[PDB]
Parts: sequence; structure tokens; C-alpha cells
Amino acid sequence: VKVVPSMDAVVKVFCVHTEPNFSLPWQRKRQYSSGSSGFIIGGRRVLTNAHSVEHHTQVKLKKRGSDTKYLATVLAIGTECDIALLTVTDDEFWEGVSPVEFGDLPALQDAVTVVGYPIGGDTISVTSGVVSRMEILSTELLGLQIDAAINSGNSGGPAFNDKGKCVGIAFQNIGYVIPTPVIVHFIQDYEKHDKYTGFPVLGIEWQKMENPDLRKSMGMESHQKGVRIRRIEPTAPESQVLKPSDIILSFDGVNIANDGTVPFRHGERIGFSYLISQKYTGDSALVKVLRNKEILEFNIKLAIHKRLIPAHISGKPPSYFIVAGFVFTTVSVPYLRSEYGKEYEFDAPVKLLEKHLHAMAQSVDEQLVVVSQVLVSDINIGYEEIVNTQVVAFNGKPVKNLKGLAGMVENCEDEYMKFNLDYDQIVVLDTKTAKEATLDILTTHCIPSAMSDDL
Amino acid sequence: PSMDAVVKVFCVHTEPNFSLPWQRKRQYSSGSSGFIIGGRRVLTNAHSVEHHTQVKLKKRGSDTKYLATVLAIGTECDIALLTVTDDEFWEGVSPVEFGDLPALQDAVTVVGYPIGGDTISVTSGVVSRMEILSYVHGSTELLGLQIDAAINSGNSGGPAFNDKGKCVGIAFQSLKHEDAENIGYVIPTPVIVHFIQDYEKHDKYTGFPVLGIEWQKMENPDLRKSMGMESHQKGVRIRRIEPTAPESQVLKPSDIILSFDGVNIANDGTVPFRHGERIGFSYLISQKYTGDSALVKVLRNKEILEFNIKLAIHKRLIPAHISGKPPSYFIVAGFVFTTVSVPYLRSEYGKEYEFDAPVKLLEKHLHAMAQSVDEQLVVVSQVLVSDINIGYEEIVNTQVVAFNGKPVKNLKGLAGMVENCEDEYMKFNLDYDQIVVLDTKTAKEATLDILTTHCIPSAMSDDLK
Amino acid sequence: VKVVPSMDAVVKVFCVHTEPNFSLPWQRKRQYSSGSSGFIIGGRRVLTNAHSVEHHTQVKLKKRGSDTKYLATVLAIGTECDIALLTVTDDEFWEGVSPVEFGDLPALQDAVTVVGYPIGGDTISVTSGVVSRMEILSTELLGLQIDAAINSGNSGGPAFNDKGKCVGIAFQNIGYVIPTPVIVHFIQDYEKHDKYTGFPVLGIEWQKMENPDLRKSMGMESHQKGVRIRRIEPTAPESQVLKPSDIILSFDGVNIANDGTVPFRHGERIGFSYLISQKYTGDSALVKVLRNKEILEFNIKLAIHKRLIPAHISGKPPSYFIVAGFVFTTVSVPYLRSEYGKEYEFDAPVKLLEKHLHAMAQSVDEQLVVVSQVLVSDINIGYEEIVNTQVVAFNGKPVKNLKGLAGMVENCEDEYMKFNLDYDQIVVLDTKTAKEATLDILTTHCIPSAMSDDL
Amino acid sequence: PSMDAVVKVFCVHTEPNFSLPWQRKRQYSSGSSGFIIGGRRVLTNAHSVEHHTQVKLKKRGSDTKYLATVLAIGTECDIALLTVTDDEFWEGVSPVEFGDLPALQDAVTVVGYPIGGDTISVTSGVVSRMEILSYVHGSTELLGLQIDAAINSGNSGGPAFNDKGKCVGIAFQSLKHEDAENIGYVIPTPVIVHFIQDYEKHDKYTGFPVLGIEWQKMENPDLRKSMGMESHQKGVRIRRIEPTAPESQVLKPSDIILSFDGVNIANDGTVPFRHGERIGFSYLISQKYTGDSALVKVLRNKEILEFNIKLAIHKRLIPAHISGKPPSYFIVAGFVFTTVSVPYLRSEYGKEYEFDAPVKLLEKHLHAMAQSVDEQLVVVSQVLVSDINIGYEEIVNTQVVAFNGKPVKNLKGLAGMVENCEDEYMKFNLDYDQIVVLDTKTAKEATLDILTTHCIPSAMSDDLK
Repeated sequence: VKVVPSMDAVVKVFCVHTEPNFSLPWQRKRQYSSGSSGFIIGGRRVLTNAHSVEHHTQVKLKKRGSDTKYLATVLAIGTECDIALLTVTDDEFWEGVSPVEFGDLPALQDAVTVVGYPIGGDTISVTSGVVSRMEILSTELLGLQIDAAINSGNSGGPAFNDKGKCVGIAFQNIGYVIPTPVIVHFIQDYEKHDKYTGFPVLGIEWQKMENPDLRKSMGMESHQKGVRIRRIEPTAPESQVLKPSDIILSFDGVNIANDGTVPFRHGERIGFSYLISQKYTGDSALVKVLRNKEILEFNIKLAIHKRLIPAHISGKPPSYFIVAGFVFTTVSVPYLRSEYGKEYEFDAPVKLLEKHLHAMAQSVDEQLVVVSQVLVSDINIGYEEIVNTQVVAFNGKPVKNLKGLAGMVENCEDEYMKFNLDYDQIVVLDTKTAKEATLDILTTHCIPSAMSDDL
Repeated sequence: PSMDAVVKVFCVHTEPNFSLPWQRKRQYSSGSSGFIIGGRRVLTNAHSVEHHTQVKLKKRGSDTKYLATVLAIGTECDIALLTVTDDEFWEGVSPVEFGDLPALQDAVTVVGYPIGGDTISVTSGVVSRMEILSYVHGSTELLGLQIDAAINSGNSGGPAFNDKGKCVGIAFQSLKHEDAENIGYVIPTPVIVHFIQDYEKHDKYTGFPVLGIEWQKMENPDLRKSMGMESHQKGVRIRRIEPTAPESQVLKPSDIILSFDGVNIANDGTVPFRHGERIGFSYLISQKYTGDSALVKVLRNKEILEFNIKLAIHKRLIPAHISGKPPSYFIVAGFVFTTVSVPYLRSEYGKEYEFDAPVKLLEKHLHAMAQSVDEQLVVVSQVLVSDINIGYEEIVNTQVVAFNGKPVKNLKGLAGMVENCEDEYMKFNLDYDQIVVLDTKTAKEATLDILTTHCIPSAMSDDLK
Repeated sequence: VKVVPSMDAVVKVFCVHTEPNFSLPWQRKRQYSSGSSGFIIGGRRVLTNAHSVEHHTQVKLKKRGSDTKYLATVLAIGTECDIALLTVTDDEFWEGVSPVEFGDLPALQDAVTVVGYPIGGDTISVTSGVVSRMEILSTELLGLQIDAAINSGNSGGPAFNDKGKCVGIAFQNIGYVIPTPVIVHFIQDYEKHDKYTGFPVLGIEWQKMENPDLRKSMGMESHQKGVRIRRIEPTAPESQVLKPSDIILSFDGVNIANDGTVPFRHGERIGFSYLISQKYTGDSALVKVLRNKEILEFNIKLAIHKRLIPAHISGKPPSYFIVAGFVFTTVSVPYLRSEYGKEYEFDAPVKLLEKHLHAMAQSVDEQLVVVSQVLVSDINIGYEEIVNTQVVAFNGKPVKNLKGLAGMVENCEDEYMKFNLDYDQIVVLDTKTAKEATLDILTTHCIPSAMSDDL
Repeated sequence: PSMDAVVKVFCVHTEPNFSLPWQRKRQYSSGSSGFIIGGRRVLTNAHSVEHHTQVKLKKRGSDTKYLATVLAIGTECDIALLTVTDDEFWEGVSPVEFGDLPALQDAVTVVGYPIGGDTISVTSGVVSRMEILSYVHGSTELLGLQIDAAINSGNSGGPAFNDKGKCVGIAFQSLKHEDAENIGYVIPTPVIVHFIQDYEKHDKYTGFPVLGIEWQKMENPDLRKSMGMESHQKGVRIRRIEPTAPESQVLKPSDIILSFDGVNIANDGTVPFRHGERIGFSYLISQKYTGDSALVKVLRNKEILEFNIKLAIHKRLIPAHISGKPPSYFIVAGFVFTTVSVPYLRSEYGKEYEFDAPVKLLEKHLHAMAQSVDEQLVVVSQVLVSDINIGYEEIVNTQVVAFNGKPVKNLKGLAGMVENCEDEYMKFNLDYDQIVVLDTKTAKEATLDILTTHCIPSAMSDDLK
């Protein structure tokens, strides 16, 4: 009724996905198709969910009542906010469409309308509901809950308030709407950096300052509030300027309490990291600390977090390096999940779990390198059962990352190759016959080359 | 023919509460099986009788329960040695007599009692394999018999017989098999003989020795060549040596162990055992006695060396058990400090503690070696809530690594530093880069009223007083 | 909407509980935390549920939108009405809060609002419902039922009518509200006695007077109505003045019918004990009786009931006394429930069930003393299986209570200690070696002393 | 070889209704097993034949049912002795022959019939233990055999055979074990012999005697010393003596029973039974006959005394059963007065009456002793509603303790006081400090019309007329 003038702006999203195999990183899995929804905004752009085009090899858009599926280009994917930004090069796709208009943040129990396409259908569907809750959840972000039906094909299409105005992106009985502040940050992030970069972090771990003796011992007067820095990420800018046991008092003039919270709305507080996540990569921020009982204030340029075991790899292919059937790769969350399933946080080896939960990258290029598996062959008799075990050294030299290991192997002139592994194990191979064995092993397993292109 | 010798064991237990180490749990009574042997002795499982305050024995045909005496406990081999002063118990019973180590597929008959019943039960099966296994999880691995039968509480602790009526050992309920799998274990006669002979010679249990090394197989030919091994040589590479074992003063990492007491060790760590049978080389070590010496031949820097090594029991950083002693603890200002052992982790996190305990603690349980004889993993177990510890109430099972700048080696070390602390503040460095800071004078003064609140008799276990 | 002006008066309740072990009365169980709600009233006071602070060792309150958890003091707990009264010594907790305002008793199907905090959250939640029923239930008291959701964390927070006014205390799909009359009695009881005392009783058992021959045989004329006294509690004041077979005719001028009921509202009656429960401990009341066919009227000062097997012990620690490993304690309902579980009223020994259901205390200090268990040791060989068996005498003298038994044991100079037990059993111990054995048994079981402090 | 002697028992029962004691329940027929023995006799369970109005017997190979005669019923040992006048039943059957008391673990074969079937069934098992047990709950405990087999109705009452084809007693379906537990009982040959010899000598069943005492173990050494017991002495202390047993005139509380008929009683109440076997001393008592005398040796005030005690059957305040007699009752003004027995409680409160009956009544069931030979627990069972008893309609199973100021000793006592009451009022004192008051003249006058309403033939059972 009030949503009808924007229904011509809601498009059907056809996607072919080709997922990499993280357990066999030289393979791509079988194509599969999905259907979703999306909608046109200002500036020759289309919004949909990130999961709608995850690992896309082809995306097509079909306007309402149109007979044509236009090839689309993905401009940017925002993994943390489940948003993708699409465009279509062809001018007739855009000819005479009125884009969606956004509206104000609704309150709870407001009437909301999700408009999209059912799976297997080209005709607009329209679901009604009310905002069940509003929660900073999942980087944690604002997200609306609704008591309604997101028909899976409906995911990616717009939610409308009881005027004509868009309230966000539906995504898949209850459902969720990605709210407009999140969308705003994604769009502005893309406009600032001509790509997606994410939501910045202060790369620090902190401890509450609630105990009186702890506070007094560090020189905090009774009116001061803040959190004590436990550790700082070595790869973060902050590491040059903040120090362990600094007490963080405020961020951009916002007072941080002893439990790490800042004011949010009347009767409500939230963690100070939420404040940081509304900044943009490259912004500066004023961090005020108590250090050795003196107040210091630093201007800190915010950066994206570098995780030792990356939570994802941004659609990049996984890397690998093979010699003599030893498959080396790097540990990431998609690797752990592909190796150990949904409960990897309990089933993976404790050595890797420790690094996953507690280790910080000590340099920007540090990777956790493992022997993933050993492709059995005469050259590697007696080593076949090594699985997901860290490589810490090669012929006496520390292994920093996968490219580093590969270069050391390639340039090795000693008679033997000697890999120090975790659990105090060693692997020793005759250098000449190990390099000679590789090619036949690649053929047997249909591996296109001994290493991924990025090496 | 032998069943009169198969007694029911009634045990009263008073267990420490590892989560609340100042308490003992309610008295409770359990039943299990045991059997009469020669010399006015009864054998049963160690576990049937742990934390005993009273043990009684009942024969199948008489209502009377006889007060028994516990002579020795062998936790690692799960054997208890009992006797009974009342002679009415012994009169008219033919003791069980022991047979040779069974062959694979030999028939075995396990005689005992069901849970809650006082009637004889009889389970039958075959010896399905030899095995080196831990009878207590995380403890020293010993010879054992895997059998086709099922062993459940009640009958573990009863004797297993071969088809000639001789006893081939003590039934043992599997720790890793669901009862429906029809899989159980028999503590065999050479382990029983080791336990009894050990007690007979030393008037006490002295354990089962270990070599104190981790090893890696030498099956790859390039590995063997690069380490100078002649083509006829075989054995295993030493990965790491326990710093608290004496042999950490003569063996070295990357030595290749070739033989042990003259027995040739293969590249997979096995030695010949019997006709057509091979077993892990540790069985040569565990059949020795604590304090015995052993000839270890290694290849070091391409040369053969021979050491005679005096063998000791294994000291684990996170112990598999603490020998029925009370768990140590110490309290100041409501902070409860204790040490991490396997019973502690089981009490805190349940039977699945190898998946649900904090990864920091699991790491040390699975992989850390004690760096010194008295090293212990000290944790803040919990905080007994009070005004003195506002802001800290949620600290749980978090290692303490330093006190006012000094490393914490063990619980008694920490207890001493706290008691002799003269500084204005007590500063505990905890895991996860956390610190706890307390005013020394008020922290000590707060302790008494907190103990009163939780009915804690003493700020510390007796071993720290 | 209409409740908003009072939402700043609703607080979050954090409690650490340390429960005594009634089966091992020298032990306190492991700390556990709970979260609840509560709300501010006039006079620097906070209301919440009794179960929210049961066995508290620490209570903290957090105002709405506040960053601070203030330590609270428990002023009074009313077990029978599930109410606790809290205060906070710190003045800034009270600075500028507008307390809750109470409203009139609602009718059924009225709109009601419960305001509180979800478990794990610091943000106010608001649940709506209607009054399902109104019932004198559980001392039996008024209590409202509502068709709504009390989120467990929500228990302790206020219920509001469809004006702005408080209708009671919510407690934990249906839920209950503790109504304002109950709250009023609790507050006024606390103000009268500077503690909680409870709801007084007439300590009498009664029989209906409905049969004509029974009435005529006792001289009741056809217009007289009342109930016949069966027994009177020896420890009640009434015992000095009322007699068995008195017919109670009226209480404070309220006529009591043959079935024990009094008028309540049009078309509704209720038991006369309800009338007594709205008095206060220490009030006087006029009880009119027929005795030997004459009308007598007594002024009776009301008192709290003394139960032989107490229904609870008011947060007091359980008592115990040990000699030579014999653990003596007193039988109470928490002991019976801890020993025999939820169905103790069927699983406990019939001897104790008889006393529990039917026995009256014959003196104010009478306790039912049992051997709870025997901590096995050489000194007590042959007695190990005695469990929960009454001790009726020590060396020829009746045992009246636990303190009495302990004094007799301490002052015993005979060669032997001789305990007469129930089921015609005796326990005999050498006095000297039994006293000498105790200490080692206390050590083995980690018992701090042979008796609880109250002895 | 013996199975032709194993007969099916068809019984017609006419049971009293204990809840409505003026009624008999509908006639119904049940099947069970029995077997032919020597002397033109058949044995079966007493319970298979209780309240019999007709019993028939069927052999396995013939359609014909033979009218049987019930010679004697032994409720306590659950044995019935039958015979059959028609000689066609007896012709060509070899009677069952009895064997000696089995040893533990001996094989037993139980021959009978399934429920509803007339084909032979055969169950096998082992003698798992000797036992002293009640065959009727709350009744006198007797020797019994526990067996590994399962006994269910149909087959109880069939014979149990040892491996030499001899009968070792009568199968008995357990009262305390669920049928899936594969646990049953055999009434053994010395109990059968006692029953048969008893009938043969006295022309009737005379029961199994008891001593009429409760006792406490003397295992604590301080207890024994304080009572003057020399170190070689052992036995049990008398807690309480039945006031209705003759021996309440010679034994005393706190006597220590040392021996019975010269057999030495231990501190746990056991006596030697066979090689390696001990049993409770009551088996010496129950194998005697009612009226036999027994030598009881006690320690009293540190001196040995010896009594020869004439033994009688046990009189229980709340009887375990009433010997197939009709339950007594008496009615006035609609009040139904009856006595409390175990069948009454079972009829009123179901199989779980030990948990669901009023605690007052349970107390007396479990712990009260009759204070006199004719004492009974008298209750108002119910009130047959009428104008005369307005206000009392809900009184249920509440003891009557006095009538117009005089104690109620038993039902006939109360019936007499009511009938001879000349006072204006009848005043019944009931439990829970309640009184019932009725006008004597109108109460008596109301009774007839109430009986008519409920079709009650008579205001009282015949035993009160």
C-alpha cells in the first residue's frame, strides 16, 4: 500500500557459488546456485546480503516483471555486516527505476514489511511483522529482530516501515533486519576506501578496575574510572604508544567506566568497543590514559585487526605449499572448521586451540604454518600419520609464514631438509630426492602445482 | 570349586572434596568383589577401597561381615592387598591359585557379584589381545589383558580363571568402553606378582618405574641415514626427557634407543614378546622395580653408548592422583589457592574435563613437563566473596605465576611468600595477563571472618602449617 | 507509558548465596550467584523476593543505567511471604530517585505490567498481562496470578496497574504477584518489632460442630455456631486460658460458623485462621467460647507458632553435637528434605513422620534429637548403621534438646555413657575412651569442632 | 520322567471384601500348578487356593478335571495339601520324590504351567542363596531357597527338581522382585516336611512357633563389657518381648541370649548352618513345632540362666492375614467399625499401603505390639451417610480409643458397650483428638434403614452375634 512505490526497486538475485576446499586448498568445490533478493539505491547500486554472493562466480539480477537476467558486478562484500554491494554495467537495467528511500530507526513493535522473491518464483512477496527486539549482537553491531517470515529467497530484500521508507536489509519463525546505521557505515566505509575494510579496533585486552586496592595501588583517585591494559597487539599502531598497565580513562572524550562501559541511552550502557566500531579505518581518536600515576593523552590512528588465525580470508583462495607430499598450509578459522567441523573449538588439537584463543601475531606477516597432511609415497614412508602439526623451524631457522617456508625449501642446498615440528618431532628428507619426488605426487592427486599462486 | 574364595567387599569411603578442599564428602558405602589367595590375603581393586575408613568382607554363604585390614594400595595397577584377623573368615576356604600368562583367544571366566547383589555372578569370554594400558587415566601404563567379556562394578575385583581353574588375574572395568561394548580388562599375574613381591620386600608399595622419555619412530630411511644409523640398526629417537628424571643427566634428546636390557627395540618402539607377538618396549621397563637399574644402549652422534640407569617413578606436573592424601589449599582474603591435579579437574569440570576445562590448563595436562621436583600448577580456585575482594569475585581456576615479582613454583612457595610479605601490597600475577592487588595488612585481617562464614576450619591444609 | 516514571526505581539484584548443608551441618556449600530484580520504596528501602537473597553472603544493587553495583544490607527476610527488605548505606545510591507509588487492589482481568531485568542483562524489561486469579494459597495469604512471563531475573521487580501504580512484587507460562496487603503486613510487622516475626496463630486444633447430637450434648443452642477445640499447643499462650472441648464462637466479635469459616465478601467465606493471620504478633484478641455450657470471653495476646520440627530455621545455621563419631542433630523440615529428598513426607522413617505430622512441642525448648549418623571408627564398632534415630535418654535422664544432651555428655562422670535410642536400642560407650576418640574423628572428616557455636 | 505328576490346579475363590466386610466378591477361577506326591496327596501353594469354594485338578494329557479335597492350608509356609477321591486321577502316575536340602549353586528345574496355558513349562536355574524370609508379608519368617530362575503365577506351586530328579521343594513367586529380575524362591523340603508331619500328627495345621522377642546385636566391645560378658561369650540383647508371648514371663529386656537348644548364637544373631555357611538363629526356632519347648540360655545381671520355654505362634496386633475367616465388623447409625489387618490396609490403600496409609496406622503396623491376647486396632472404617450422622460423613479409617470413658480393647468389646449402653449419649473418642457423639436411642433406631439402603444383611459379622 505504502510500500508499492518501491516494489519496482526490489530485484531477484541469482548467484552461482564456487567455494574453495580449505582441507584440499588446490580444489574448488562443485558449483551450486542460490536465489536471494536485493534492491536498488541511489548511484547505480544494489544492496543484498553478503551470504547471497559469498564465493560468487556469477551474479545475475532480474528486475520486477522483467524478462531479462542481467549480469551484475560485485563492488564490495562486508563479511562482518552481511552486506554486499552490487552494480550492473548495462544502462537499460537502470533506465527509469526509482530507487529505495531510507527511513528513521524504528522503535519496537513498529509495523515492518519485508519485500522480496520466494525461492523458485519471479513474483514479489510481501511479509508483515513487528520489531521484536533490538540488539547489539554478533564485531558486534545493531540488528533488529522481527516476528515474521524471511522466505530464504526473501533474504537480501528491503524492510519497510509503516510509511514508505526502508528500514534495512532482511536476512534469514523469526527473522532479522540489518539496520540502517550498519548499512550507513558499510556504504561510507566503501566510499572512503574504494573497498570494504571493516570496523576498526583498539587492539588491546583489558581488565576491570573495580577493586579499591588495585585502583589505589596504581594511583587512581576515587573519581577516576577506566580499564587496565593487559596486552597490546604487536601489529597494532597502539603498540607503539600505549603500554601494558596503562589505565584507559576515555576515548574521544567519552568517559569509560571501571567495567569498560560507556553511556548509551537513558538507563542503558554498552561496551566502549562499540564506540570504536562506529569509527572508520584511518580515523584518529584521542585515548586518555593513566600511566605511572600521570595522565597522558594520545592521538591514535585506527586500524583493522590482524588475527594470527584469521577469522576469514576475504574470499581469497587458501594458500598451500607441497614438497615430497608434505602439504603445508596456514591455520585459519575456515581451515579449522573444514578440518574439525562445527565444534572445532572443542575438537581441534589443543595446541592449535591455544593459539586460536590466546596467541597474538608478533609481526604483520606471521602465520601459523602446519603440516596439514602427508600424501603417502615412498619418499615419505614413516611420516604418513602427521596431521595438522605446527612447523616451527627449517634447517635451524624459524618459520615465520608459509611464503617464508617455501623460499627456504626452494633455496635449500644442504644434503638434508630438517623440519622441526610441534611435540618435539623432526622430519628429515634427502633434499635431492625429496624435490624429485614432488611432481609424481602432484600428478597422483591431480594437484595443478606445488604451491598456490600467491607464493 | 573355587567360588567360596570369592568375597564381597564392603567399603566405607570418606572422600576429599577437591573443589572444596577443606571438606570431606558424606560417608558412603560401596560394594565390589575380591578373592582369597594364599597367606591369609585378599585381593581387590585399589579403586574399590580408595579413601577407606572401614573395609568389611562377606563370603557368599554366610550373613557375617568380617572387619578387614588394608595392607597395601597399588593405585597404578589398581590392586589392593587386604587381610582379616578373625579366623572364622579363613577357615575352610581353598585359596585361589594363579596360572601362567594366557595366550590370545584362551577362555577366561570372571567370578564376582552384581551391583547391589550378594549372589555369585559368572561372566565368560576370551582373551582378545595383550595391551599396555593405563589403569588410572594419565598414569603409568602396564601390561593388561583385554577380554571379550563385560566387567561392571560389583565384579571388577573378582578373579578371572583359565579353563584349568587357575587365576590369570583380577577383573577390571574398562574406563574407555561403554558397558554394552562387551569389552573389559584383566590385571594379569605378572603385574599382581610385581605388586605382591614389591610389598613383601619393602613393607610398602613402591610403584612402577618409567624411563621418563618421549620418543619418535625411526621408520623413515632418510631420518635413519642422517643420524648415522647402520642398516642393521633400529630403535626410536628421544624427543624430550623429563627434567625431574635422573636419566635426564645421561640421556639426551635425539639419542636413538637401540636396546633395553639387551632386548632389541624396533623402529616402531616394539620388542619381541612371544611367538608371533610383539609389544611396546615399555613393558620391559614397567616389569622392573623402582630403584632397579637398566642397561640402555643408544646411538649418539653416530656412536654407540651404553648407560646403566637407575629407574624412578614418574612425576607428572598435573598428577593423575595424589595417593589418597588430602588436596592442599591455602586461603588469604577469601582467595582460595590450590593445585591442579586430574581429580581436581574431574571435580571441577566433570567426566569430560579433557574437552570442557580451560585450554590453558588442558595444555599443561597434556603437554607440560615438570621443570623441577616440587613444581606444581597453582591456581586461584575461586574467591570467597567479601568486601576485601570486591571486583575479583569471578576469578575461577586461573594459574598464579608470580607474587610481588617472584615466580610461583608451588603452593608452599606461594604460602610462604604471602606469610612473609612485608610490602604494602600483595600483587599476584595471574594467567591471561591479569593482576590481583590487595593491601597486605587488611587482606590478612579479612581472612578469619571469611573462614568463619564458610565454616572453614583452617586457612590452609595441614601439609602447609 | 504510564509505568515509565517509576522505571528508574527498579533495580537489579545480584546475590551470592552460601547454603548450609543440613545433612553435614558443619559444612557450607559452594557459593553460587543469582540475579533478580527489586525496587525502591519510601524511606531508603528496597523490596525484593525472599528467595532472591536466601542465604545471602553478598547482595549488590545496580540502579537503571548505572555503572555501579552498590553493596546492600538485608534488613529483614519474611520467609512465609517471600519478601525481603534491603537498604544501601551509601547516600549516592539514593540521590535523586523517585520511589515507587502503590495502588489499589486490582480486580481480575485488569491490565498489569511487570518491570525488571532479564538474566544476564542490565536493561529493563517490561512484560504485560492480566490478573488470572486471586487466591488465598500457600500461613495462607493473598496472591495474584497473572498470564504473563516472569523471566526469573524479573522476579523481585514491581507489578504495575494500568495507571502508574504498584500492585505488588512479581515472583517466578504463568506468574504470580505478591499483593500489597501482604507487603503491607510485612512492612508494618518489621516496623512494629524492628525485625520480621511473621503472622500469628491461634495454636489450637479444632473439630467442626455440625452434628445436632454433638451440639446438643455440649449445650449449644440452635443459633450458636463454632468449632470445638481438639488440642492446644503447650507452648502457646492460649494453653493457659483455653481448654480442650471449648467451643470457639467468635474472634474479635467476628462470628465463626460450624465449619470454621467467617464471612469474607458477598458470596464468599474463608477460614477463621485467615482473620488471625492479619493480626500482628503481640496484638490482643477477644476469643469467645462455650465451656461447660457457659459463655466465656478471653483477651489473648497473640504469638508466633513454635513447631517441634521447625519448618525452617530462619537462616540460622543447623546445630550439631559429636562425641566418639556419633553425630547428633535436631529434626527440622530442611533436615528431613536434605536427608530424604522432595518426597520426605513419604520416604522418611515413620517414627519421624508421626512426630512431624502430629506431635506438639511440650516445652518451648523441646527439640527432636536424633543420631544423624555414626562416623565409623574403632571406638564405635558395631554401631555404624544407626541412621536418623531418636535419642530419648542419656544415663537414665530424658533428653529434652540438643544443648541438654551435650551438657549431660560433657558433665558425665560415670564409667559408661548409655544412650536410649528409639526402637528400644541402647548405645553404650566407655566414657573416657569415647571422649578421647572424638578429636581424631573430627580431623578425619574435617569438622572444625565437636559442636556448633550455639551450644 | 516325573512330569505326569505335575497337575494344573483350578480354584474357584469367593473372597471377602475387606473394605465392605458384609460382601463377598464375585466368584472367579484361577489356575496354578501343583504336583502329586506319595500317599494320594497333592501339594500346591496356599495362595493358589485361598477362599476356595471348589478345587479341581487336571493332568497334562487328559481333558478331565477332577474334584479335589483341601486337607490343610499352611498360610505361613504357603503350602496347601490336597487329595482326590476319583481314583482315575491317581492311576498310572509315579509320585514325586523328595531330595536333600540343596547346596549353593546347585542346579534346579521348576516344572509347571504358564498363566492361562495347559501345556507344561520348564524353567531352569541355580540355587543362589539360603534365606530366612516371610512367604506372607508381615508373617513368620521361614527357611527358603533363592533361585536364579523366574517364577510367575501359573508355575508357583509346581515342583522344583535337583539334577538327580528329586524334588527340593515348591516354586514360589517372589513378592519383592519384579518378574524381569529372574529371581524366585523355593519352599524347601524341611519346611514341607514340617507342614506334612504337623498335619499328620495333629489332624490340622498348627503353624510355626516364634520366640516373641526383638533383639539388638552385641558387636560393640564396650556394650559387651558393660553387661558383664566374658570375652568368649557372644549373643544378642533382647530389646523388647511380646506381652502376649508366654516367654514374657521368664525372659527380660536386656537379657543376652547366648545359645538356643545348645547352639551357640553369635553377636550378629547368626548360628552355624553347614560347612562355610551361617544363618539367622530363628531357623532353629521355626523348625520346631508349636508347643515344643526350647532351652534358652541368657546372661542376666552378669549371671547365666537357663530357661525351657514352651513356644507359641506369633500374635500380631495388625495381623498378616486372618486365616480365611470373614473380616469382623459392626454397624450402628451408619458408622462401620472394623479392625485393622494387613488385608484391610491392602484393600483400602492398594499394594503400596506401606507408603500411602495414614501414618498413625502405619506406626502400629510396623512398631506396635499387642498388649493383650485379644487386643485389636478398631477403626471407624467409613460412615454410611444418613440424617442421623450429619456432620460425620467424612470420617475414614480413624482408630476408636474409648467409648463413654472406657478404653476400647477390641471389636467385640466395643460392640458390647454399644449394645449395653444406657446413657443418653454414645460418645466415641477417636484418634486425632476427635469425638463422635450420638443420641443412644435414635442412633440405634436409625441403623435398620441404613442397612436396608446398602443391602447389608446384618448389623454385625456372625462372630459378634
